[PDB]
Amino acid sequence: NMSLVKETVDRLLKGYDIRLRPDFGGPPVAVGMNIDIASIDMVSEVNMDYTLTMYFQQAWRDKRLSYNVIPLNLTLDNRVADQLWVPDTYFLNDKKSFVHGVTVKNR
Amino acid sequence: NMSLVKETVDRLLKGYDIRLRPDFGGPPVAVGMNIDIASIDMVSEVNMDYTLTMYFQQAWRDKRLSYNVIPLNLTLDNRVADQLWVPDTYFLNDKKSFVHGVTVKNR
Amino acid sequence: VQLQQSGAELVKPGASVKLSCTASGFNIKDTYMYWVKQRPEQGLEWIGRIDPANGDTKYDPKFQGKATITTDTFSNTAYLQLSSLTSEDTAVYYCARKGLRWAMDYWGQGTSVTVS
Amino acid sequence: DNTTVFTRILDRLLDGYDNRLRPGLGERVTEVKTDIFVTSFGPVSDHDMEYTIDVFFRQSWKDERLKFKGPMTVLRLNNLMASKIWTPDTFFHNGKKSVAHNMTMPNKLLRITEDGTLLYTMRLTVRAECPMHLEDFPMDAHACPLKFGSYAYTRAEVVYEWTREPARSVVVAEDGSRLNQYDLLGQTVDSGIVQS
Amino acid sequence: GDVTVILNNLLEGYDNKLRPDIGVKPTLIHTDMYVNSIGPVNAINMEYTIDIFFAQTWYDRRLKFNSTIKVLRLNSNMVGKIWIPDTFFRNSKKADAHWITTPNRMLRIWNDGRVLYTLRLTIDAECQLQLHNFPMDEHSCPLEFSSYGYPREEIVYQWKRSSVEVGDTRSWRLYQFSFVGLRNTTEVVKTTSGDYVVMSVYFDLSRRTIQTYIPCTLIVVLSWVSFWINK
Amino acid sequence: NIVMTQSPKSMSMSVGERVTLSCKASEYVGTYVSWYQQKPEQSPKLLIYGASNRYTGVPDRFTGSGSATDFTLTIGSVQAEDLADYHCGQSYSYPTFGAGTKLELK
Ligand SMILES: *[C@@H]1O[C@H](CO)[C@@H](O[C@@H]2O[C@H](CO)[C@@H](O[C@@H]3O[C@H](CO[C@H]4O[C@H](CO[C@H]5O[C@H](CO)[C@@H](O)[C@H](O)[C@@H]5O)[C@@H](O)[C@H](O[C@H]5O[C@H](CO)[C@@H](O)[C@H](O)[C@@H]5O)[C@@H]4O)[C@@H](O)[C@H](O[C@H]4O[C@H](CO)[C@@H](O)[C@H](O)[C@@H]4O[C@H]4O[C@H](CO)[C@@H](O)[C@H](O)[C@@H]4O)[C@@H]3O)[C@H](O)[C@H]2NC(C)=O)[C@H](O)[C@H]1NC(C)=O
Ligand SMILES: *[C@@H]1O[C@H](CO)[C@@H](O[C@@H]2O[C@H](CO)[C@@H](O[C@@H]3O[C@H](CO[C@H]4O[C@H](CO)[C@@H](O)[C@H](O)[C@@H]4O)[C@@H](O)[C@H](O[C@H]4O[C@H](CO)[C@@H](O)[C@H](O)[C@@H]4O)[C@@H]3O)[C@H](O)[C@H]2NC(C)=O)[C@H](O)[C@H]1NC(C)=O
Ligand SMILES: CCOC(=O)c1ncn2c1CN(C)C(=O)c1cc(F)ccc1-2
Ligand SMILES: *[C@@H]1O[C@H](CO)[C@@H](O)[C@H](O)[C@H]1NC(C)=O
Ligand SMILES: *[C@@H]1O[C@H](CO)[C@@H](O)[C@H](O)[C@H]1NC(C)=O
Repeated sequence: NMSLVKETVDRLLKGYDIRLRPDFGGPPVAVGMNIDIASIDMVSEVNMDYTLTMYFQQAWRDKRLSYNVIPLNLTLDNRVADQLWVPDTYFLNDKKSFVHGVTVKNR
Repeated sequence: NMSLVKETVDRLLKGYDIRLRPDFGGPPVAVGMNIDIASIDMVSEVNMDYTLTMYFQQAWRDKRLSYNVIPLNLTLDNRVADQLWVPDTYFLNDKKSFVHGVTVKNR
Repeated sequence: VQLQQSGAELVKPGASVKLSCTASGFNIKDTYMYWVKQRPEQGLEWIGRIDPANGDTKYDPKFQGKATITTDTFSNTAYLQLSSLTSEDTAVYYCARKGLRWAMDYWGQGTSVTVS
Repeated sequence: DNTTVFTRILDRLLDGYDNRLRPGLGERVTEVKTDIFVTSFGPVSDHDMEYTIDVFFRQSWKDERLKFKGPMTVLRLNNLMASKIWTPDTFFHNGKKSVAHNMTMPNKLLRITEDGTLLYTMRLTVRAECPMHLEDFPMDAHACPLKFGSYAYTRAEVVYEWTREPARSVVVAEDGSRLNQYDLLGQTVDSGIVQS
Repeated sequence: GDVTVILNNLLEGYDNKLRPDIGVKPTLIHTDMYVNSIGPVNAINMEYTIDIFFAQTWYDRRLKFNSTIKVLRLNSNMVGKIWIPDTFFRNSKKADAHWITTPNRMLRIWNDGRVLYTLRLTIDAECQLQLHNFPMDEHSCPLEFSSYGYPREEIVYQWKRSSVEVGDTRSWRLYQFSFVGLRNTTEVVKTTSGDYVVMSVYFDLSRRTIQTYIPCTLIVVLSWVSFWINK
Repeated sequence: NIVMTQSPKSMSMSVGERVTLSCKASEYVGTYVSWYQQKPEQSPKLLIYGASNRYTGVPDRFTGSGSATDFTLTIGSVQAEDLADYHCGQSYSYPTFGAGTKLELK
């Protein structure tokens, strides 16, 4: 149905504090990363750098985003990722890198 | 006086609905353009492009921004451009374009 | 879903006949409407296409000018008008809808027109 | 008060509208109708194996939560409201660096009809890449593709279809094409399914 | 403790869009800049790079707090609220300010108005290059700034006592030229909108191929040694 | 205009045997070729849209496979009620239809 999902999302994302990562007091959270490479453009010995483009995916378990009403797999619009928690991972060796923005941000 | 102009602007920008162009139901609005080319930097034959820097001006008539208390030429700050209506105007052939940001966005 | 057409039509040469398929169960303004005519035991043949929203109609050049397709959006019905009928024009006429990769998923009952 | 009516109609239209949920989340699937109008087939570069294109990308889907009843029957809305309602994402599988233009304002028009049918066009300049086979150089003939699909939506949720007859969808301007070496020959379309 | 009260009192009933003294005599902005370094100058592109520390001051009757605190410094987090004058460089081709860690901006509000606002910049300007005067060639590279949205009736610039400085002239990275002089002028320019007061600071430069033509003529003249050899 | 060629014109097979049909397209039609099933004195139904995709409510014994020009409808375990006319139809451009294949049991 369409009415249940609205109120379910509204009560999930209300009172959800973004500053606290899940399981704040207790054990660590398991973040599992998965990479799918699309192309490695160029390799330049002048600058000693190579450019790759990859589909980066990472899935973790968060109890606060749990619902028991609908059996479906909710697929939210990419605007909602600004409100949820996201594990910050940086690439220790990069010079320039950007998330593509063809029509919207690609996440 | 200061407070006269203050309250005049405050009542101009109260209830102003930016989503609708002036006279949304009636005849079209007359937008008159005026270009002032400053300088043409470079002209190439390899890329077939030429860069120009110009002063782009345009004036229309909006019946909602009307006031009869102060006879002055009200010149607001460049922030009010986000709250007023402005006609969209794109260049049919431009590979890269931007708006200079020396100390504030020049408009 | 269900497409309903008119009954049989028997008309003498030199007269215009008007065939109609009345849609039901879906709004017509979503998809196009086709018209396929089938002679006795031959391959299907395309007559014309109508778009209810805009109004554009394109016809098979061999039939262009002979048949005009008009639609009544409010009554949710597509109309087919035949003019300049000849003896060899006797064939069955079908109403069609577009859907799922341009495949004509639903077809009407089929109207029989005999000219003599 | 000519605007007091329209402001009421256009605030009631957005009341209780959650932009995070695509239309018909548990009901029938949505169907996005697509079209393309190439302004200028940009300069193909032999070194980088890339080519530039400049399209007026268009989308048209049926959203039932936006219908209403009014005098206009067609709303030519501004470029700002386009971000407050749902808009399907569409990336280019082989795009190295695409840019959407905002010359003086974002170049996106939104047309909400009375039935609920939308139109949401953009303007893009795309540096897509294409593999080349130079075994027949200089007498070779290429086929540089452009593959735009959905993202985050499986086949059971969002399905693309060409707006008009597939042969006539991808339209190219008469004088817009510019190429030094090559010479544009024709366009070809084909829909498939890719699993990831 | 009390400084928060003073700031909240200043910001109540304060309107950002309107410059101070909108109905009466125009505001008088004093200007003073400090040149840090002058980037590489090339004759082909006809342009050069500069790196300055722009600083400008103006009275403002609405920021007139009364307390024992004489002066309050402020971080750059405050610049967005209070009024700030638009000032662009007419000669600029591509200008960008610096935000290496945070936005580089400063704000100082004295006891009776008199805001102070300074910020780092980096400018690329077109320098009219002439070469016939060589060996006596003296190029002049201009840098002229002026308001954008305000006519002469609404804003006026003016320099301070010295208002221009230089430092570390040895490490300015420019090779082909050499810094010599420095001057300052004020003008009035008429445009489509009206009359704009256009400040102008432009400083002179002097010059100090020929090392490459010699190896060609040398080989030419040297190939002739063949002729006087016996057949 | 695009012309569709279909072969064989008419063939008969026994019960429970593999059956192969073919529809040749002169011009280019990239995977927009549909297959219709017309029983005698009824309305033609739909079997395959696109290529190798089965319309809903259709038995699994019908399979398709296609390319730029070649196309093939291969019936599996042909039942008793699978005697009808099969029409190959393309919609890459203004739609046209093939000559039609007539299938009879033996
Ligand atoms: C067409 O689209 C493009 C992109 O879609 C548009 O570009 C975008 O334009 C908007 C509009 O100005 C910019 O938003 C504003 O940017 C300014 C300045 O941006 C500088 O920093 C950028 C990064 O922003 C910060 O945050 C990151 C987070 O890590 C930090 O790392 C940084 O240090 C920054 O603090 C940086 O990306 C910019 O570089 C680019 O832009 C310049 C200028 O165009 C170019 O010259 C460069 O070459 C380069 O391309 C730039 O260095 C920010 O200052 C704005 O934030 C403040 O202002 C807002 C409005 O005033 C306010 O709401 C914010 O909260 C914030 O205010 C805060 O700070 C004030 C003091 O300054 C306080 O007073 C206040 O209380 C508050 O605390 C704002 O972010 C986008 O950045 C810009 N994006 C890109 C990628 O360029 C383009 O403009 C569009 N065209 C048109 C015509 O619209
Ligand atoms: C570096 O990486 C960081 C990582 O996040 C990026 O940070 C994000 O930056 C974007 C844009 O700068 C932020 O987006 C902004 O979010 C604001 C917060 O939303 C509030 O308001 C909405 C209104 O409905 C509420 O629903 C919501 O709950 C929040 O309370 C918005 O207000 C901003 O809106 C502005 O822009 C939109 C764009 O269309 C306009 O429609 C609006 O009218 C308004 O002008 C804006 O959307 C985002 O929040 C930041 N992330 C986080 C986690 O804070 C940096 O942008 C990135 N740096 C660069 C240079 O890319
Ligand atoms: C002449 C006006 O000068 C400024 O406006 C200025 N603004 C900032 N600063 C200065 C002084 N100045 C030349 C510096 O180098 C400097 C050095 C510092 F460590 C801290 C601040 C500054
Ligand atoms: C949701 O995703 C999980 C992950 O594999 C899957 O097991 C489940 O079947 C999905 N839900 C539905 C309704 O298909
Ligand atoms: C205000 O602008 C109008 C626009 O033409 C101009 O005629 C008028 O002189 C201006 N006001 C003053 C006081 O100059």
